[PDB]
Amino acid sequence: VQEQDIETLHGSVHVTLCGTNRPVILTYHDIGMNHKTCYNPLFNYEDMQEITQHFAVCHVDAPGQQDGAASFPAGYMYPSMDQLAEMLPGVLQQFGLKSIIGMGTGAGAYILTRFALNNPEMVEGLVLINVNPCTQALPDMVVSHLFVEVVHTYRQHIVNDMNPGNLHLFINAYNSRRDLEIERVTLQCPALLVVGDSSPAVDAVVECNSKLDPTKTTLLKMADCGGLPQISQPAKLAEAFKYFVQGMGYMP
Amino acid sequence: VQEQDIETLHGSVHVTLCGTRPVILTYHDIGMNHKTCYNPLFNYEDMQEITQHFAVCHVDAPGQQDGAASFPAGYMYPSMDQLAEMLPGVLQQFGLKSIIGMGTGAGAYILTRFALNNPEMVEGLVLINVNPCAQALPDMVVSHLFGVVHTYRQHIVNDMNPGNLHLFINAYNSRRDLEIERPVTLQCPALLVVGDSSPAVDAVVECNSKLDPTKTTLLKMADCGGLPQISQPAKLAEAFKYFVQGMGYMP
Ligand SMILES: [Cl-]
Repeated sequence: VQEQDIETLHGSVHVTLCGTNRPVILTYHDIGMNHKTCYNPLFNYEDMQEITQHFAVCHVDAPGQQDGAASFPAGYMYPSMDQLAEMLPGVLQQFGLKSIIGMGTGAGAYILTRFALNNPEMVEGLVLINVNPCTQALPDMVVSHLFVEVVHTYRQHIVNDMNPGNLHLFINAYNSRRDLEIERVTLQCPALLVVGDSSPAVDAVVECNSKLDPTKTTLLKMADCGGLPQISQPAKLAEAFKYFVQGMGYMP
Repeated sequence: VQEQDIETLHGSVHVTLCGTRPVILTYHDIGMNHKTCYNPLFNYEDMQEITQHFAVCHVDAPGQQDGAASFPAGYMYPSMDQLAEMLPGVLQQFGLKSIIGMGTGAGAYILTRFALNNPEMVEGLVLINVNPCAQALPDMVVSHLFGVVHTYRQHIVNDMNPGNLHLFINAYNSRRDLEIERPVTLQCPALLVVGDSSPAVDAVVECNSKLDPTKTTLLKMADCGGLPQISQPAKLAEAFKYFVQGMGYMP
């Protein structure tokens, strides 16, 4: 495994390359998490080792969200959702990549989608989780946005290992985002839309599917999830990823 | 004057820093470069005062600068959107914070897309013959901005690369609609300039209908049938004077 900081258009982004003619899997997490909180559980599951063995994986920590990140200056003009997507091309450029298979959650899904829409030749397909195309302690907000031994473990990592000021900026940015202007101008690659039943973001994920092409977009509403697919049922999701990548011309 | 190549997100862009608080960033139209498109304005006499007080940065789109090597065959030329993602890197190279943009046809579209993505880096935009929607080389160019000219026709042939120009033009025509509606719209003052009896009067007005009028002003030049900077640069040099004043700078 190797980690690095990539100087991009709008500051640095921490990345974690970890894996083996095949696109690279680029992940972008949600607000309130980093790549360890959001994907390390998923990508260490057994039904994913095969992907990990056949594919290269690149985990992107949004600006200031990596473990033990220094606070940005006061008044920092934090990159908007659009500005966060313009940073992705530089990632590929740093490793001589040509295309990636993106996987995003909450804010990551929005960013990756905006990045596919700007540079569609660099994206083979997107896995979008809980995407939304539109006086509380921070650990309370985070838990209340995406929702047990899990809840406390996430509140516990948010506090000790992450920076409160940086997280505020990132969250304040995602909420001032604009609508993806998409019409069934739309995605030019296959999409995998994943949400759980009785989950906070079902209507939002369904609204995004209504504006996408059904020929190459598939919806998957897991029954016993109601929150984050990689938390509730990562196993069922690890196979969902298998079937999506296969259809494009790649081997799990 | 000093010129440089700026390595950006999507390859290099040639720039020409030349001047002396915001910086004036210029972007040309299809069929031109900064010499064909802005040198008339910025060497005009009624503009010297601006030239004296401001720093100017002229951007030549990839492959449009004088004597540019041909891109490889099959080159995926940056789209209009990808051409806007390149501008932040320009400011980043010279420690800039905001600029006053001036664009023409394709330049106006690019800068507008750049202001919409990074509105804190633009104090105001001068958009000329902007369109927010979608044969020998010199003839193609002339029919886009007119409906003596020979000075432009000869420069297309002798001084610039024909293949690069094709790619640039092929991109401008595959552009999409700007996500703008008068109340998601521009968050800075805009100066929309088009001539009377000009190919892009209806299009330039369509852009103003989607902009905020409190800070947007439209300008229909009376006897301008092509490029405002060619026909009546004086009328435009005074329009530019007043635009910068209203923002808090003393041209
Ligand atoms: Cl007006």
